[PDB]
Amino acid sequence: LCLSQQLRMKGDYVLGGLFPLGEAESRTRPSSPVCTRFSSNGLLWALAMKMAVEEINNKSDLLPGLRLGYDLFDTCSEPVVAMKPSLMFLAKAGSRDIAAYCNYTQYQPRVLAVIGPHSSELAMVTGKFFSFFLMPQVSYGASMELLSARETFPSFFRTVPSDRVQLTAAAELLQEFGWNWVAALGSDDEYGRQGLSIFSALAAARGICIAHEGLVPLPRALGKVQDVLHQVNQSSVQVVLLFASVHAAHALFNYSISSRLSPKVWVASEAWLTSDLVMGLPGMAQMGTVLGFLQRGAQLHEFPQYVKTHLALATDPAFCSALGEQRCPQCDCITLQNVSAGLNHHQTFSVYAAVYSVAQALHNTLQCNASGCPAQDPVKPWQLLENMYNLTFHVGGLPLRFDSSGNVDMEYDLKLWVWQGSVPRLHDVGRFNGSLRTERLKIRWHTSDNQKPVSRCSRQCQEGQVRRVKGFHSCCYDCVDCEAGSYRQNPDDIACTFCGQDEWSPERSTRCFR
Amino acid sequence: DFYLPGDYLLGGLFSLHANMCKEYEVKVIGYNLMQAMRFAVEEINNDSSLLPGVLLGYEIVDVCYISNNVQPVLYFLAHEDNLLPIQEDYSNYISRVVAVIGPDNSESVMTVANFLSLFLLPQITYSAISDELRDKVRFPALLRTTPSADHHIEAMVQLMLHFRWNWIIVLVSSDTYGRDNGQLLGERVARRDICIAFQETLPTLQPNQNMTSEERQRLVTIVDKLQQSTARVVVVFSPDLTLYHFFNEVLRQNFTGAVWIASESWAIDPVLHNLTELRHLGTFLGITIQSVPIPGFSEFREWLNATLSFNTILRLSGERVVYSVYSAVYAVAHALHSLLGCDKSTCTKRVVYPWQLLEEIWKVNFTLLDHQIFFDPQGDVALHLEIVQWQWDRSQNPFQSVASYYPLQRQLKNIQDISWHTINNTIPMSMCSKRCQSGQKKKPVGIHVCCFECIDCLPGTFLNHTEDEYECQACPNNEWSYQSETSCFK
Repeated sequence: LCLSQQLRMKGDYVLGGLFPLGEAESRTRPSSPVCTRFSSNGLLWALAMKMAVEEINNKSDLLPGLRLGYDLFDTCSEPVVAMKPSLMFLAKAGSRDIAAYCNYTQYQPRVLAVIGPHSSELAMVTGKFFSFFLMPQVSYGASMELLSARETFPSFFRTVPSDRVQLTAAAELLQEFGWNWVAALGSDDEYGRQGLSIFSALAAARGICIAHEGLVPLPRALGKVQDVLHQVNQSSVQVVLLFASVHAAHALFNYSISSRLSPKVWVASEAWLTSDLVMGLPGMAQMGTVLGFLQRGAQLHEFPQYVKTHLALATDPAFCSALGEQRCPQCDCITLQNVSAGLNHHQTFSVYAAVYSVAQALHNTLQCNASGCPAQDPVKPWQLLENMYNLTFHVGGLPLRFDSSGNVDMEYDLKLWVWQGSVPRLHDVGRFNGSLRTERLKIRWHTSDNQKPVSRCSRQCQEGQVRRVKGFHSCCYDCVDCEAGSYRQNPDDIACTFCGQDEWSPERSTRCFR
Repeated sequence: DFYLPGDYLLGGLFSLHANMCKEYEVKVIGYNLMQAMRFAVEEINNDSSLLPGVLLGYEIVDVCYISNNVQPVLYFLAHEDNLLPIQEDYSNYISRVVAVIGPDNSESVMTVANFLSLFLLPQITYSAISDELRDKVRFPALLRTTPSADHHIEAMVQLMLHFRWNWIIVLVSSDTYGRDNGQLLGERVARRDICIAFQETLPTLQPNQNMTSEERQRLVTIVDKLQQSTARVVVVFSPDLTLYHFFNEVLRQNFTGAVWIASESWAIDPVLHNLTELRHLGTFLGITIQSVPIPGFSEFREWLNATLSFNTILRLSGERVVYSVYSAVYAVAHALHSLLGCDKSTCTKRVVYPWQLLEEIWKVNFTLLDHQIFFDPQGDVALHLEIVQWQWDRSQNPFQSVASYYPLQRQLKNIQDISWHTINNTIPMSMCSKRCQSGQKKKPVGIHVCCFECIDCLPGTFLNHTEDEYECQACPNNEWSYQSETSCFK
């Protein structure tokens, strides 16, 4: 194939890209590492961006008379290798040097925007470096709530919903179904830590508060996993929230099935709600119910045909000759089976939307009209940043808008696991726009009589009882009434002094009478 | 004062203003730290046995806390005329500087390291503690001259073991500092038979601002929860410039009686120390770095407006972090001396690529003011820690030593006398459940192991403490026993 030669097309305005094309299988010299192993997802996403750019060029209304271009690059999911092309994007056009100045407005970057990485870890590293120059950056996968701050990431936009909306929806589901007593568990990555940090506040501001807050260890080549479940089993909770990555969830469920753990309602994140690894574990049907939230979006319906057509064209000897007229040297030898596994991924739309958004922003900033468009000097990268906040760009007949924080707004669906044999299925019971709308007659719980499980506490001990405070933040109380053998001398002081010989007092006695 | 030519140059990043870069309140800590660096450079130049002939210069730049982080690094990495080549092998790139004395805050340290890794340019930090900085795969060219946070937590736990305290409250700020430190302390406590009553997050505020009713309600609820529990030892992981409102609220009510175990952030701070009304809340203990006198420093320093204002304070304190900068400069000097192969009176001069200094730096060994300077495999030097109590009489220092900590042993030693706040200088007490009588068993209550109830055994039973203490055994055979008897009387 001749794919590795179609990652650069000249144009009046050139976009840039960063995709995880390759994977890598001790530093003694200042040299760039080398990756060789091939991954199909990166190539599919690169081809999605290419499709988007060609679609824009073919049309007439958008950027009439101007032709775009791109410059794709590899990250290898490693900051050291991802920094170099990032340093190249910001350079004096036509040269191989970068200059040191005091501020922007003295640079002439050779690109106009960047379609950022898929990983949040690399997003954080590259966003800081780009924010110095105010180079707009749009990411298609990074979903972290730390990246919404506008004091550290002024020029960052993302086309994937943040992690706050999912947790808010989970909190509202918990509050509506009547579940004050819960247990929150998260993974040992940054993912889980930030998830717990958000959820604790979201819950404490709504009447829910947690019995235990723990971190499930990662499978980094088992003893601690025992401790976490002991604490959960020691609080009488019938609901557990699991905001973890796929491997931690797999380990947790493997251990739980290996032993005998009681059924419980599990609230999932988007990582392991649809992972074949978890769904295929034997015995999982005896663990209980599993709910969650999944986003709603379109899906490109010409991408599968596009990939076939372009691979077939690449096979043509004539094209390679003309094409001549390597970032990824290992993608010139792949076949259709090596990519057939993922020709229905749901992030091609994200890449496509990011490209369309930058295109529309440029259209507006140029004061392009419909067919001709005004003569002016080139637009600098920091001039699109004013037309990108509050921008309503149409992609595939679905209006979208950025916000002040830089995020887009998307809806959600509530998924439930229903078993028909040994194959679980995903059904719908609700929707989440800004307020939850659930359906309750379409749920088959794991209990004997198909009745809603109960996990509740008591926030106010009635007069005539002692109260022992419980909870990880001291919210609820365990009420106990002293027998006909003592008084209730004080509301506090959890202890009952015994009546006197001359006195007499029944149960629920404030004082003993003579 | 921010430049000196020489054969080989060093970089420096200190936070002179932190509150363009010339728009905030001055910070004197940055100034005396920079003075420490300059003093070290001049002293090395004066001596005629460390480096003969090879002069040494510096190049300092401000950072304005986490504001300015990209320009200084791009400035340090530039041949000359301010242009930096981009290529695929920097093994022959003679940069402007040869090493960086990294910034103060952890986030800035990570941001600068993520850049300097490509070129393997040695970088030494002097005040940033976080276990994430020990991952030598992500950060292959970073070293540190202060201990990490696990040692601070160990000092806390051993202080809590020496005096019998197993019922404590933990408060944390809403940032990475507080979150990580609280999680680490919880993990440590879980293995030492100590309990945590509850945990709470302090709302993030700043001095010189107005708050909403919601934040005031949050503070009120937190203090009300504090003044209902039986635990009387509070550990606070948070930075200064957030605790003023909290302590004002606590003073508004009458919450009296507690041991406030501070952390490095506000262990030594004057502004919060000057709130005179604090004296009647309880003992105040903190964890800091032991101070090493530096012969002949005030001569170089005194010889600007803020420095004179607290010159009394900068005399009482401020010597707690300058040794770090001193040691880092000397370590770079000795690494260079070993690399160049110089001798007592002969030197050679040569090309020195930055990635070569790192190998020599890793293996230095020497003595500076009676403290050995060698790096452990994760890039640390073991310096003793300390525990300080806040004394309010103005005669002597306002931070008096009470104990010493030895990192290479994990032990508290040489514990002196502490003036408590109780009636007759008795040790404050914090326990969940009182000890049982003789012969009575344990009745567990709640979820914490350290909380329990006492119960008396009935006749026909005996309690063998050597065996299950939660249930007494039935006196077998013809042996007999009655209430509260561990021995039978056949």
